[PDB]
Amino acid sequence: PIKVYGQVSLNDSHNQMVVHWAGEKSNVIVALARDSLALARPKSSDVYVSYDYGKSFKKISDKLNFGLGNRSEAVIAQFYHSPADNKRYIFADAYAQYLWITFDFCNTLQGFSIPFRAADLLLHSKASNLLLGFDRSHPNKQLWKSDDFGQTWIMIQEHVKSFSWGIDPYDKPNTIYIERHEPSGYSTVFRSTDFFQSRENQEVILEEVRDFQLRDKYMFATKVVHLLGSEQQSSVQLWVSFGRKPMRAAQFVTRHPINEYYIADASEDQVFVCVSHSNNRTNLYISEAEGLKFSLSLENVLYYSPGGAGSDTLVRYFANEPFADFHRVEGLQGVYIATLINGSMNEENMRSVITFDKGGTWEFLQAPAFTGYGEKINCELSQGCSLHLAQRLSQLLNLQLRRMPILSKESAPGLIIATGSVGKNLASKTNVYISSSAGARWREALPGPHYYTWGDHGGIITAIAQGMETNELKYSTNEGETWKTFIFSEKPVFVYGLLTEPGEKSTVFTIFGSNKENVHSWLILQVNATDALGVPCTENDYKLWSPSDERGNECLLGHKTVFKRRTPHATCFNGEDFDRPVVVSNCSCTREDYECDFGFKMSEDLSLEVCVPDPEFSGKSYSPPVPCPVGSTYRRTRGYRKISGDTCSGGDVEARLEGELVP
Amino acid sequence: PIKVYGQVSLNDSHNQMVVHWAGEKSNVIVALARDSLALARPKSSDVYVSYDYGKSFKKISDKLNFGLGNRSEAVIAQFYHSPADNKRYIFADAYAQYLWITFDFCNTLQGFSIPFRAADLLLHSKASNLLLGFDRSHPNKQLWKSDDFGQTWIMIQEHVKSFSWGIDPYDKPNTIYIERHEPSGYSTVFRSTDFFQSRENQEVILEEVRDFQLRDKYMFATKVVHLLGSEQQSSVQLWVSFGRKPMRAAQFVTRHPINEYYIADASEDQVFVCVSHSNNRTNLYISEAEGLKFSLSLENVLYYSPGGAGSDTLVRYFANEPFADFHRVEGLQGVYIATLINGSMNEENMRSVITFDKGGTWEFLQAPAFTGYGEKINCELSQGCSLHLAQRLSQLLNLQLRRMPILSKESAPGLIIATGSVGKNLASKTNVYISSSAGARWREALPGPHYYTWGDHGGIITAIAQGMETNELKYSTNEGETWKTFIFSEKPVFVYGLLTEPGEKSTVFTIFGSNKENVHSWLILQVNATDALGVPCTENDYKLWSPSDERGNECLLGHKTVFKRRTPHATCFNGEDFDRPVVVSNCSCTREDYECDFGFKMSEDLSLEVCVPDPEFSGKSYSPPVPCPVGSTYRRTRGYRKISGDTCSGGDVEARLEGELVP
Repeated sequence: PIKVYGQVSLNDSHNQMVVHWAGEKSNVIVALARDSLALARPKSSDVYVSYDYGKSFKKISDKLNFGLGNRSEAVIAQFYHSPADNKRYIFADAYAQYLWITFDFCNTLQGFSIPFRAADLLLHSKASNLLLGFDRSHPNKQLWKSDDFGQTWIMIQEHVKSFSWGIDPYDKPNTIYIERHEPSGYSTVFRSTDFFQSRENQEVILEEVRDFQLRDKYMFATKVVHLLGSEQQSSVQLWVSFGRKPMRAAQFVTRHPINEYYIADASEDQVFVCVSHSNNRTNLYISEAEGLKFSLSLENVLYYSPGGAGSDTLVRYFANEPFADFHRVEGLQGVYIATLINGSMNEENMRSVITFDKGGTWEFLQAPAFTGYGEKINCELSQGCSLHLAQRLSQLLNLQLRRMPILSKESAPGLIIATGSVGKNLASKTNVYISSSAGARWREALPGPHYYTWGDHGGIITAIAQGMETNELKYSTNEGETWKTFIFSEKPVFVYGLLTEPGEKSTVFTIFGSNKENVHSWLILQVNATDALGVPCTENDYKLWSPSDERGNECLLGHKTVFKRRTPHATCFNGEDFDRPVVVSNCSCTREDYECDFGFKMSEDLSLEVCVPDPEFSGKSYSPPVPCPVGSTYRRTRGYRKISGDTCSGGDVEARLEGELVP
Repeated sequence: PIKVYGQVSLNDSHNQMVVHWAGEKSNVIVALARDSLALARPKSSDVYVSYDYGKSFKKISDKLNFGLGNRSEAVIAQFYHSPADNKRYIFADAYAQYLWITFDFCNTLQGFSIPFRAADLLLHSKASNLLLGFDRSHPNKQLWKSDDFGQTWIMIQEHVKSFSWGIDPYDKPNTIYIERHEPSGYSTVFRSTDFFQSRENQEVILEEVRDFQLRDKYMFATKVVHLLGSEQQSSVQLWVSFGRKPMRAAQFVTRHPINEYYIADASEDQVFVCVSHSNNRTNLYISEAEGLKFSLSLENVLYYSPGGAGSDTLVRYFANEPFADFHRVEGLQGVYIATLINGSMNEENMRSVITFDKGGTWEFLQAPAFTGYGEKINCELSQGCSLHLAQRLSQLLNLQLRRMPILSKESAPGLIIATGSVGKNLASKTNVYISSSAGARWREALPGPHYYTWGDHGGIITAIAQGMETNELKYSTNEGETWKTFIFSEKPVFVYGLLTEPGEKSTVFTIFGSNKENVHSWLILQVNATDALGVPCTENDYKLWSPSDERGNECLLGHKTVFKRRTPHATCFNGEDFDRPVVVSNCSCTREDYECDFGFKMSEDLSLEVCVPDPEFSGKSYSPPVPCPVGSTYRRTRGYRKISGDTCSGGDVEARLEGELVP
């Protein structure tokens, strides 16, 4: 049912491999087995390329030469891939000021040379020609702007600590935000659309900022205040804006002065800020579309903050290690898996929680109320053993490739393959707890830590056991109900990662493992699994889901959504191409069905959706409780009225917002 | 996957085995491997039994002995199983007057002795005790009745040509019919509710009669009219009854005189005679629920008449070889697969046809189009295509090429597995053509003649290959779209039959092999296939299916029926209990059903299309020459009435427009 069609052997001994899958309709894989980690300067590096979907790999490091007159063998630190063009690549060097380059899938490499050392290059996301370049090691920090993709570099600014491009909608192209060093260690943010050449096309946003950040629609800055300016207590303030309007302030009224701010997730026209290090009590805070109406949402939360350069408050994080255990279920608006804490730096207490409506009600994770292979183990005690999922912090112990994180992708909605344990904490002796209903109902798929992933839009899950030599591939199509097994080799071989092409559609799985001998000998196996799914799907294999709730019904938030997802047991190719919420369900008895009360005029602005009486009434519509609409403990709205036949039930929008009983 | 859990070896050499599967919750199987058949002189016989569904078989012929003082070895010709108690069995002997009985799954066998030779027995169907007997070899044609299940026999009648019991309704219990002999060869018929003991409880149904037959509600008799009574050739006439009313006549008025009549189906208050055999033809004829308005429905059907005793017209036949090629799709009311022929014999003209409404239309069977045996795109025949199916002729027996009949069962409706393709003249030479839509849409599942069957309500099909020795089990779950393969042995073995428990719900399959072809060495395998279906099914995996005709306007016959059956691609246990069409939808007795009758016509304004009486009749429509006298509860109509043989139960338009029994 499952066949292997590629077994490559690489005679290298490097301890790290970065793999890039090039394009959609092209079959090109570029691997770079570099050395050590992001700790010191490498000693060797190799580059392999494949033009038939990883079937065979050919070393291509021989082309990367310093040209005639130099026999030195170069070492490549990183390679960059142009977002707006999959045919263009860039290879840097970690010892000499020199950049390689190609224009057609790494087939032909040129030998261009550059000023400065290639540390960070921010390739433009819509124009392949335009690049930036930075050199952090320089004592006089500089910034360079290339337009020929590597030939000319030019100087555009000096003494720069951070920089970023501009996201398409709310600013003009060629816009570059920049931060600037100051004598007293501070900063200042500048915006321009002409590459810093004229003062007529340069604007200043905010000064003396301690840390700056740009995320889609929002704009965040943190700055120090009095006891540095006038008196009292230095309590860092967070200034947020929206639509690239001038930077307003934010009110966080609490007894304990704040000293830290961490943006967790801030693009739903919403935001979840982990705001504290005050007396070691980090409380999650949510606001709404205004931008500054921040209110408490969850006491504690395990927040990790070593600090910065001695005064840095707001923290920027890469993909290697997060500073906060907080996971948004990707592809869905509202589900969020936090983890509470009561210790200081320990690891045992990891009580997890979950919501389903934008962090309004923080529940506890459910349990399977069953067990694989057939059992009846469980518990509840309303305090006893709720599922406790494994986030990414504390590294557990110095183990090898362990603690796979909560897996969730936009391609297959409502499917969450996590690793956890049932009890009062996380401990050890973990398990894999698949869920196919956006985390509302769990399962007990596989006993023991595994290497899980999925292909074909979550159509076929797969998993390999970690810890010991193994050759068993446990592929499934039931979404964890029944697991088959396939043998991909003849002799057991350590596996250091099960990977597939980013995104989906790709049934072909890739295994990175080192056969039995001096590590390593990076092997690469390509396990096709197309034949295990059967045949084209058909209109009665699909159906319609809509985020299924915990408390109960998928009923809430303001509108609704409805995806077409294949039915659990079916066994048919979801296709390799498609999907959609063809309707957004503009409302089910809600925002977009509401009104006022007739005669009462509506507002001119289209973003309000609110109803007014009429200024021509000279304010005579405010009367004592003589008439019907007011009197005693009367019920208050904003003009809204529920039209007959609108039988809805449950939802954060209607709750705590409409029809308040006030005397 | 699959699991074999039985490899029983039987050290016999007999050439036939008649297996009986006992009970529902009992795991008893009783084999009677016997010799020859169609020889009337058995030489040896053996018996077997298995109380563990077939794990092992214990020979039990040693307990069948003639008692002490007799060393003669008994040979068993047949065994009978009472259809009102699965614990009671009867054996018999073909050389000596002797019977063997039991009362608990063949565990304890008695040795009761009887008069006469146990040729034929007719065990009752609602009372285990009461039982009949017969001995055709006896010159006097003598008849015996037992009411102790083997002990007492007494005398009820003599000179008995044929006999039959009475079906549960339309006549009282123990209401035996009888068809005796005459000095001048005719039969007559007598009905008795008191076992031929008193002349006051004996009734004469009809005199003379060349042949008599009883089928549920109907009752057919073929009478030769006067030998030399009037100056014309004597023509055989058919007399039909209904509700056991006195025998009326029937008119098949045609130019050509008839000479025989063969009932083909009469179990759906309709009859498909196969008459004429009118000197050179056959011509299925159809009638209504009344039974005296027979009308031509298809011509030259293929009907085989080997003859009888020299003057007999109707001969009762066993399941070995039937008289006509005509197959009702079991479980569905309306679908019938005939087979027409132009002139002699021998697969030269075998154009199959099909009907979807009680012998109303006759199509030619649609070809698969995508001839997917080589996974090709070969678009079969054009300008009028035809798929030809095997039938009950199959060039006699003992030949291997079409030695499998059209398979349809009541358990899984709309699933047909037939064998054919070569048909008329064009060479395709046998295949397997599965259909899952009541024969409207065909498929081309497997290439080459096979040994097909299904289990779990049609959930899992399976097939062995006939011909050379093989050990490949090609099971399937998506109704023949994709076939797997399992190996049930280590060396190829010749298989003579792939069998399963009569009915369905049994995933366990049985194979009857004989290892090496050195005489017979009967082998019995037991291939459990429960694990190939995965897990319990669920409400998502069903639908509502109704018989889909070729044109697609599936609303026929004035009423509907919907079955809740699993979807093709789904892979889950189809359950084991309760498939049922809970609703017989009458739709809404519409306008297609109705129409103007004789003497009725359109009104001045079409509009409602009311059937107004024709004024041209001059007011003679109220004449006493009508079959409906006035008085009592009279039939009142406004111009519409329901056509006989149709039953509309549902619809507001139907009410108060058709004939009503007004008191």
